[PDB]
Amino acid sequence: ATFEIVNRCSYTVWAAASKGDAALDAGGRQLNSGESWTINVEPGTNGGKIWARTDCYFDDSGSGICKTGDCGGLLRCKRFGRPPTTLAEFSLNQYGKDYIDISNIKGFNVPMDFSPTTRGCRGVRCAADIVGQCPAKLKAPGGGCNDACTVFQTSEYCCTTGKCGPTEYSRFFKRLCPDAFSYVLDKPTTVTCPGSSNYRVTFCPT
Repeated sequence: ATFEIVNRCSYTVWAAASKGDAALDAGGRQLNSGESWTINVEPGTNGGKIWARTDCYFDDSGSGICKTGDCGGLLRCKRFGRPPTTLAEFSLNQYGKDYIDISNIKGFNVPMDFSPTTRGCRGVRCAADIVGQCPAKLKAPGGGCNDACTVFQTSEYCCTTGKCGPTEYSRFFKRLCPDAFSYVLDKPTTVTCPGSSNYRVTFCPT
């Protein structure tokens, strides 16, 4: 499957793509404002994520640091990134269907649209100014708006027992972005697309 990753933000982002134990495609790249990066993701990929990283410094070897979404100091991510990260999540060719969503479970850094470029399903977006409106206790110094599990590490926020409810913090994310997951047991906002669809992820869609 083809994903085109487009940076419409006015600032540089460093896109990342991983399935947690391996890179997808090259795993990461710098995107200046307006640049597009096209990746190929193997059919059958389960548990893939794409995200943006901000305020990164990398040396010639591709080693460095980012203020949001750092994936162990690497330009080319093999593992998932450090919160806060708005996430585009997908599982492809799962019994004939692809499943896509946007999640705020690991916080929010950059607004995002995640849409098919082929026919037969809808896209999803979270484009509100979550960073500007972020509750004081969830604001990340480096930038972004952390989820409450990251900040407080309680069973209730992290849904450790598999039983948890919405919280004042989850409802903040949900009010601003209803079509994104706000906590682990949120009513699913997953979209079902035809198997082998192609997609575009746009940072700063609006």
